[PDB]
Amino acid sequence: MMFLRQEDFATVVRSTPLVSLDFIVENSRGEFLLGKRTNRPAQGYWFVPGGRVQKDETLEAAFERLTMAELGLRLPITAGQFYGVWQHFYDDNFSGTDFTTHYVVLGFRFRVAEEELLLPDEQHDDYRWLTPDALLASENVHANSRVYF
Amino acid sequence: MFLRQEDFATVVRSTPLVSLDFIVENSRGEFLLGKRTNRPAQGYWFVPGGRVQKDETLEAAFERLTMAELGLRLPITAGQFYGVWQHFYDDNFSGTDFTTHYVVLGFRFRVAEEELLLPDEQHDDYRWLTPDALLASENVHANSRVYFN
Ligand SMILES: Nc1nc2c(ncn2[C@@H]2O[C@H](COP(=O)(O)OP(=O)(O)O[C@H]3O[C@H](CO)[C@@H](O)[C@H](O)[C@@H]3O)[C@@H](O)[C@H]2O)c(=O)[nH]1
Ligand SMILES: Nc1nc2c(ncn2[C@@H]2O[C@H](COP(=O)(O)OP(=O)(O)O[C@H]3O[C@H](CO)[C@@H](O)[C@H](O)[C@@H]3O)[C@@H](O)[C@H]2O)c(=O)[nH]1
Ligand SMILES: [Ca+2]
Ligand SMILES: [Ca+2]
Repeated sequence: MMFLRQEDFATVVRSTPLVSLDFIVENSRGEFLLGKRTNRPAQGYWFVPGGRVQKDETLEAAFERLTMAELGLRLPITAGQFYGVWQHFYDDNFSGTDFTTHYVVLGFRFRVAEEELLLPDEQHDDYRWLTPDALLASENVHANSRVYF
Repeated sequence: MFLRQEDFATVVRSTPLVSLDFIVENSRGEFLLGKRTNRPAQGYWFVPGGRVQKDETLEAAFERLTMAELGLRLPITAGQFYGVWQHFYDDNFSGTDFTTHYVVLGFRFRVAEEELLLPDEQHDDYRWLTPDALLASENVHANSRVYFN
């Protein structure tokens, strides 16, 4: 009912906007975390960690599930600074190139201690901590992440 | 993308809707509520608002929805962003067999009553209510009352 069967997720992505939380994650030196995405959309691009909110899931609960899933560290929504509403449009989707993906995105910024994360490998094949100037200069960082800086 | 009934049902069953709610003020410090004829929140006084469609920008949705809800097209620049809210209902647009979930973007703006053309498709009556009056009535849905808390 929350994590959908692929068939139902496909209908959802084809038919309506997804709602996601994007995390602008700072370290103690003022650098920010980007992961190199292994899944579509934005496959192969460096992107901020984040993910979609599920059916009947509160934003408070989603924030905890997603920080744990993306960073290996569960944080409460009270730790985040609301960072605006954004919109991400991609010509492809998780399953291929047959339809587009649309996210309405809630940004949240917060600082962590790098040593306390347990970065997972399911959705990203590499992670880097970059300065705003550095990430803004690279076309390998997706435009939808660059705009946060 | 106005979905056929089958796919709207699958969408509502499976994922949050994204909507814009309008906190609309007149020249008397009163706010517009309509008595809803559709589920969810059927039969309650509620602020005007509606869902964002697939591949529709928030800017375009604001124009479409102000026109559809108020009879007057307004650009998103007319609205003052008024938070992210979450509405959970035990019923849905076509029955009582599954729940509806909205992630909601609120917008506040003032209008001249004589410039609106209030439609009758989704509401059977409209009133401009003071915060005190709307807070004192259980016929105003809790999800609208909280905008004035
Ligand atoms: N079967 C199934 N798969 C799902 C579901 N929800 C997500 N997935 C898949 O599970 C993986 C993790 O999904 P998320 O972490 O929720 O979303 P995401 O696609 O990483 O979203 C992030 O990246 C986008 C593209 O860069 C961003 O635009 C977005 O805001 C967010 O940061 C992805 O492979 C996604 O396709 C579901 O209900 N069912
Ligand atoms: N078939 C179909 N029907 C749709 C679709 N989108 C909306 N509808 C239906 O078309 C009508 C108008 O839709 P909206 O204005 O988008 O939604 P809503 O029912 O008004 O939602 C508003 O009220 C909720 C309950 O009070 C609020 O919680 C919400 O934020 C918003 O103000 C409603 O009968 C709704 O069920 C679609 O893609 N396909
Ligand atoms: Ca993710
Ligand atoms: Ca409506």
